Amino acid sequence: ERYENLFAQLNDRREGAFVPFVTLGDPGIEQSLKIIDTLIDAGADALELGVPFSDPLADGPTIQNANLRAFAAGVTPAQCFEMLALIREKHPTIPIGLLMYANLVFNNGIDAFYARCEQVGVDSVLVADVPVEESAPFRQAALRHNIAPIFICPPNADDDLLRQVASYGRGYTYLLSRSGVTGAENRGALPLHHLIEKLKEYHAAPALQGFGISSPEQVSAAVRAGAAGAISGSAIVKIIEKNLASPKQMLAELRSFVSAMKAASRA
Amino acid sequence: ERYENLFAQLNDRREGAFVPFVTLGDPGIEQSLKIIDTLIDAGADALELGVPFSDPLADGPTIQNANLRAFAAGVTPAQCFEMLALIREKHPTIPIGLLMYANLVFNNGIDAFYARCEQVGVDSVLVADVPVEESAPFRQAALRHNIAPIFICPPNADDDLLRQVASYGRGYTYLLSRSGVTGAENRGALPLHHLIEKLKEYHAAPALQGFGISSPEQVSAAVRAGAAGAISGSAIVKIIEKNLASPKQMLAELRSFVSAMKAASRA
Amino acid sequence: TTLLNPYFGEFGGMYVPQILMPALNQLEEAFVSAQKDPEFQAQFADLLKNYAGRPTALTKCQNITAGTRTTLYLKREDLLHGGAHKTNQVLGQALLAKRMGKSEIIAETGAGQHGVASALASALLGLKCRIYMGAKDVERQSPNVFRMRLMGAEVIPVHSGSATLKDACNEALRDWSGSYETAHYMLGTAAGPHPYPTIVREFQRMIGEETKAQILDKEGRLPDAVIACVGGGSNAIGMFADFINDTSVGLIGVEPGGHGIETGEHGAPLKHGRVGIYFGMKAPMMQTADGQIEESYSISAGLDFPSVGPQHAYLNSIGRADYVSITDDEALEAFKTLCRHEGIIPALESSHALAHALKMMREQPEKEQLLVVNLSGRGDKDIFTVHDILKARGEI
Amino acid sequence: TTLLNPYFGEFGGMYVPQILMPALNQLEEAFVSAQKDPEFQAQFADLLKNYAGRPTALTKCQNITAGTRTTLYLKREDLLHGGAHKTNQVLGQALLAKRMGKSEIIAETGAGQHGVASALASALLGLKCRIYMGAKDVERQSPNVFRMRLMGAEVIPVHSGSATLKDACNEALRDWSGSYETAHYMLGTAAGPHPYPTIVREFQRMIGEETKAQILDKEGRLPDAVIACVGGGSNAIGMFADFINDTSVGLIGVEPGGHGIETGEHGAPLKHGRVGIYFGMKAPMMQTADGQIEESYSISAGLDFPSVGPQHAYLNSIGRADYVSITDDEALEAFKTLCRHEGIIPALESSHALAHALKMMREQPEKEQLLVVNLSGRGDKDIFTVHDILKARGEI
Ligand SMILES: *Cc1c(COP(=O)(O)O)cnc(C)c1O
Ligand SMILES: *Cc1c(COP(=O)(O)O)cnc(C)c1O
Ligand SMILES: N[C@@H](Cc1c[nH]c2ccccc12)C(=O)O
Ligand SMILES: N[C@@H](Cc1c[nH]c2ccccc12)C(=O)O
Ligand SMILES: O=P(O)(O)OC[C@@H](O)CO
Ligand SMILES: O=P(O)(O)OC[C@@H](O)CO
Ligand code: NA
Ligand code: NA
Repeated sequence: ERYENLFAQLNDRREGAFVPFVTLGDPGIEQSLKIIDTLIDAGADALELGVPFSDPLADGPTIQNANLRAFAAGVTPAQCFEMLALIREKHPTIPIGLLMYANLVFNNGIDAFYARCEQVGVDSVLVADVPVEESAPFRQAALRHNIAPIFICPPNADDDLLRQVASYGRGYTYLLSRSGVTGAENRGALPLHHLIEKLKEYHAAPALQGFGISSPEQVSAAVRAGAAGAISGSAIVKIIEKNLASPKQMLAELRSFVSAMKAASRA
Repeated sequence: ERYENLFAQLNDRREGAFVPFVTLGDPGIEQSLKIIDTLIDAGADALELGVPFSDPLADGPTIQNANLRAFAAGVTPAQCFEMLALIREKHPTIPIGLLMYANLVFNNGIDAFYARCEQVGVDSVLVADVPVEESAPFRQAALRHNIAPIFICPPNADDDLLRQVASYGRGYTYLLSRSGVTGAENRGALPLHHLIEKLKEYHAAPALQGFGISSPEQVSAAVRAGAAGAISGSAIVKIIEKNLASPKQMLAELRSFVSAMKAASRA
Repeated sequence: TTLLNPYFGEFGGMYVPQILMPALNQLEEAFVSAQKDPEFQAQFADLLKNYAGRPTALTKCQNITAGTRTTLYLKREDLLHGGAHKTNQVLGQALLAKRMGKSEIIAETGAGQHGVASALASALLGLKCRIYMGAKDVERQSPNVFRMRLMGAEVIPVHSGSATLKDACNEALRDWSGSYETAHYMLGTAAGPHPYPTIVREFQRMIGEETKAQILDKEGRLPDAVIACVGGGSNAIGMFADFINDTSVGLIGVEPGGHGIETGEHGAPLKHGRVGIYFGMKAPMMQTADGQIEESYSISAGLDFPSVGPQHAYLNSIGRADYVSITDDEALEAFKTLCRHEGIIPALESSHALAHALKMMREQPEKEQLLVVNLSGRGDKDIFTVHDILKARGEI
Repeated sequence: TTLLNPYFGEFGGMYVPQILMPALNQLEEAFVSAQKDPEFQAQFADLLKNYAGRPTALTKCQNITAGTRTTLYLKREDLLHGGAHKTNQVLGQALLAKRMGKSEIIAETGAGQHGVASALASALLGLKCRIYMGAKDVERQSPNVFRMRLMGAEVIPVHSGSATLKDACNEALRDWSGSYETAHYMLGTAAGPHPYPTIVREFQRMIGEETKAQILDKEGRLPDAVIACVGGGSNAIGMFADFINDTSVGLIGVEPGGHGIETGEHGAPLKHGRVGIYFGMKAPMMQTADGQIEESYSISAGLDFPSVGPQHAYLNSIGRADYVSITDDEALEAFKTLCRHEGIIPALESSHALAHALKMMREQPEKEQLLVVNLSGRGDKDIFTVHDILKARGEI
C-alpha cells in the first residue's frame, strides 16, 4: 500500500520519485544504517536495498565491491532482516524494496523468505535472476504476504512481455535503461517513451527507470518521458567507496547528491 | 711377417703371447709413449693400440674413460700415427696391432688409412664395428699394404663363421672370451677348447684370447686350452686410471703386472 | 514460452536476468533448427571426423582386470584433438554461433581445458574468442593460459568474489547480458540455464552412441554399467545419453571426494550439497547455511565446481543413475595404476571414474561384469601435480 | 648372409661388432616371418586401431592457405596415442620381441618421446623396459623422464662422451651386445644397422598408405608432394614409402637448420654432413675433419641427431626425394601460425615440415599445388620452450 500512497502523493505534487539503492551492511552495519537515514533525510522517496550475495551476476564492479565490503564486515542475511525491521520502524511511510538474488530467497524456503519480509515491513521484492517466465512461485509467495512482486521491462521487450509485466507486477515496474549490468559509467541510449506508454495502456504498475542513472538531468528526462521516477544505485555506491576513509564526509556527499537528484524529479 | 716370426719363436720356447692393450695418448702423448715402452720392457710380446674415438661402442667404462682422457689431452689420429712411427722405430720386431672404429678408417679413405698404417709400420688392424660380413673393402685395403686383417671369433660362432675367419684372417685370430663389451671386472665363462681346435683344423691364424683377461691364471688357462696367447686391455688401463696422480708409480705398477702376466704365458 | 522443457523434473530452468531471456530463446530455436538441418549435421560430422579425430577407440584393458571377472573398456576421449572430450561440444556450439550470425565467443574456464577447447574452435572457424578465468586459476594454470593465447584467444582474469570458476561464470554472464546480439556464450558443461544442459548433452552424445555400437561389435551385448566422472556433467551425460532407455545398463557418475566428504573439502554437491538457484539453474549446490555459494575442492581442477548439471540431479532423483564419490588418493592410485599396466596416462578427472571401476572390480572380484569407463581426457597435463604430491610424500 | 639387402645403394649395412651379428640375423628372420604371418598382422592392426587410435585423420587447412592456390592437408599423427608417430613402430617392435621370445626391451632416447613410446608399449605388452638417455637430456627432459617412470620403465642416465643421444645410442648397443638372448633393442628411428631401417619403415608405412587412400577419397588424385621432417627419418619414410613408386608425387624431407647452416649449429647431415660409418650404418653424418662424431643442434630435441637413415641418403642420391632445411625461427613461425589459424599446436619437429610447406606456398602463391604435411606429433610438450624464447625476445 506504500507504493500506491507514494505515487498518489507524488502525482498530486506533479513530482517523480527518486529511489536510491545501497547494499545492506556496506561498509558496515552501523554506517549503512547511518547511510540509509541520510538518503531519506536528503529526500529519497523510496529505498531499494540489496542483501550481500557471494555471486551478484547482474552487478558491475561498483556493486560487486559493495557486496565484497559487506562480506568483509561479516554481514549475514539474518543481520539484514534485523536492519530492515529497524529501518521500517524508523520510517513508517517510505516504500522499502529488496533487490535479491534467487538463492537467498530459495535457501530457507521461498514462502519463509517472503513471510520474513512481511514481518519486517518490506514492501516489494525484486529477484534479479528470476525472469517473468520463472516467477510463478516467487510472486505467489510475495502476494500471500502482501509483498509486491517487481518485474523488469527491458528495452527490447516485445508486446507479450509488456502484458505479463503489467498483469503480474505490483508496486512499481522496473524500467530497464539498457542491456548489460549495473554501473553509473554506462548510460542507456534508447528512448523508452514507447515502452512507458505501452505500460500505461496495459495498466502496469508505475515505471521506475534504473541502470545508469547518475545525474540530475537523467532523473528529469525519465520523468519527462512519462516514467514515475528513477532508480540510482552505482552512483550512490561510488560515493560510499570514494569516502570509505571519512565516514562523515561520506554522509555529507550522499546528502548533496540525493538532494540534487530529488530536486530534479520536480516537474 | 712379424706375427709369423713371433709365434714361431714363442712356439720354439713352448710359450704363449701376452699382448696388452692401451689407448694411444692416454693420459697424454709423452706418458703414453713411456707407458708403451714400459709394457715392452716388462715382457709384452705384441701391442694392441687404440686410436681415441668419440663413440667407442664396444668398450666398457674403463676404456671409455681412456678415450675420454686422451680427448682431454687433445690427441688426434694424426698424432697417433706419429706415435706409431716412433714406436715402430724404437721396437723393430714387436707386432703392432691397431684396434680401430670404422669411421676413423673410412674418414680419409679406406685405402689411405691402411697406406698410412704401412708407412708407419703397423702389422695388423682390427676394426671393432666391422663384422666379417662387411669386411671385404677393409681386408682388401689391408692386404694391399701388407696389413693383417684381424677377425673376431665369438664364443657363439657357427661353423660357417669359423671357416670365414680362418680363410680371411691373417696375423692372429681374436678369440672372444664372452659377449658384452670390454671390461676386466667381467670374465668369460665358456670353455673355448672346441673353437680353438676348430680354428686349428681350418688353418686359422693363431688365436689370441681377449675380453676379461686380468689375472695370470687366465693367461695360463688360455695357453693350456690351446690358444697362442691372451690379450689384456682393461686390466692395463685400470692401472693407468689408478695412478693418474703418480706417473712414476704408474710405470712401476704396469711393469709388475705385465711381468706377472707374461710369466704366466710360459708353459 | 520455450520450444523444449527447460526442466528435468524439478531441476534446471532459466534463472537469468530478464535481459538475457531473448538470448536463451534465440539459442534454443537455433539449436532445434540445427538438429533438423542435415547441412548442419554434415558440417558438424565433418569437423568431428576430419579435425577432432572421431570416432575414438574403445580400448579393452586386459592387464588392469587380471585375476578378476571384470572386463573393462575405456572410451578413449583422451585421443580426441585437444586431449579431452570438451572438443566435441565446442565445435557444435561454434557452428551454432555462426548459424545465429554471431562472430564473437564468450567462455568461462577454471582448469583451462574448456578455455583451450573454446580457443581452438574459435581459431578454426574464424571467431573472436574472449575467455574469463578466475585470477587464482590464471596463476594455477599458466600452461593452459599460454595455449589459449597461442591460438589467439583473449584471456581475462577475474578478481571478483573468490576469483575462481564460479566467479568467471558470473563475469561471462555479465558480459553476455550486454553483448548477446553479436557474441555467443560458449558455456563449458551440461549445466547453467536452459537450453545449455540439453545442447551440451546432444553435442556430446556421440560418446555413448559410439560406445554402444563398439561394445556390441566387440562383446555382442550392452555393458552392465558405464562410469564417468562428474564435474559439471558433460562427459558423463554424453556417455549416459544413448543408454538411458536401456534400463539394464547401469549409469554411474563419480563426483570428486577431495580430501574426504567428512572434511568438507570436496566437490560432490549432487550427493552432499543442497538444492539452490545459481548460474541460471536450480540444482544441487555446495553452499553455506545462509545460501552463499561455497567453494569446492578436488585434486583435479576440471572437477572443481560447486554445482552440477540438472539432468544428473534428475536421473539420481528417479534412480535411473547412481552417483558416488572418489577421493584424491583413490584417483591418484587409479592414475598410477593405468600408467603402469596399460601405458595410458589418464586425466586426473577421468582417474576418478577409473578409481570407482577399480573399486567395483576389487571389492567383488568374482562378480562377472562388463564395465565401460569414459576416459574423458589424457593426463600429460597432470604429471606436474602428480609429481609434486609423490615428491612431498617421499614416494619419489 | 642376410634375407634382405642391407644396403640402400651405397648406404646402410650392418656395421656392428661381430658379437651382435646373430642378434641382427635373428631380428631380420623374425621380421620377414612376421610380415608373412596373418596372425601377426591382425594383432598389430588390433593394437594400432583399438589402442593407438588408427586410422588418424587427414585434416584440410583452409585458413592456412587463404589467398594462395595451395591446398594443404595435415596427416594427423599428433592424434595418435602418445602424441607422436613413434607409437606405430614401437607396437610392432614389441610384438617382434615377443615373437622372438624376448621379455626385456632396450631403448635409447634423446628428446624423450621414443622413451615414452617404448615405455607404454612395454607396459601394455608385459615387457621389462630399460631406457638409456644422455645425462644432459635427462636434465632437459624432466617431464618425459617422469612419464617413462610412471609407466614402469627404468631410465638410465648416460654420462659418457657428450652425454646426449649418440652416447645413449652407444650404451644401448653396449648393453645389447651382452644381453640379446633375452632383451630386444627397440631402436627409435629408421636408422642404425640392418634390418632396423627396413623394419621401422614397414612399421610406419601405414602413415603414407592411409594418406594415399584419404587424399584419393577427398581430392580424387595423388598429392603433388608430401613433406615431413627428418631427424632420424622414421616419420618421413613412413609417409614416403607408399608413394615411392608414384613418380609424380614429390617427396620432400626437412632437416633442422638450427641457427643457420653457415653457423655450423644445425642438424642437417644429409645435405651438409659427410658420409661416415657409425651407429651400425654407413650414412651422412655431422663429423669433425678427423672423423669424430660431431654434435648437432636444433630448437627441436626430436630432430637433434648427428646422422640420418640410409634410405633417405639413397633416395636423395638417385633424385627420388629432395631434402631441404628449416631454421629455428622458421619452425617457430610455423608453430605460431598453425596455432592461430587452425587451432592445432604442432610439435616443433613437425613445425619444420610445415614451415617448408608455408615457404612453398608463400614464395609461389599462384602455383596450384596439393600438399600433404605429415604432422608427426602435437606441440603441448613444446609450449615451455616456445614461451621462454618469446619471453626472452620481448615478444611476450
Ligand atoms: C573438464 C573435464 C571434465 C569435467 O567436465 P564435465 O562437464 O563434468 O564432463 C572431466 N574430464 C576431463 C578430461 C575434463 O577436461
Ligand atoms: C621423434 C620425432 C621426430 C623425429 O623422428 P624421426 O625418426 O626423424 O621421424 C619427428 N616428429 C616427432 C613428433 C617426433 O616425436
Ligand atoms: N573447469 C573445467 C571444466 C568447466 C568449464 N566450465 C565449467 C562450468 C561448470 C563446471 C565445470 C566447468 C575447465 O575450465 O576446463
Ligand atoms: N630424439 C628423439 C627421436 C629419436 C630416438 N632415437 C633416435 C635415434 C636417432 C635419431 C632420432 C632418434 C627421441 O628420443 O624421442
Ligand atoms: O547501479 P545502477 O546502474 O544505477 O543500477 C541500479 C541498480 O543499482 C539498482 O536497481
Ligand atoms: O678390456 P678387455 O676386457 O681386456 O678386452 C680387451 C680389449 O681391451 C682389447 O682387445
Ligand atoms: Na561439481
Ligand atoms: Na639427423
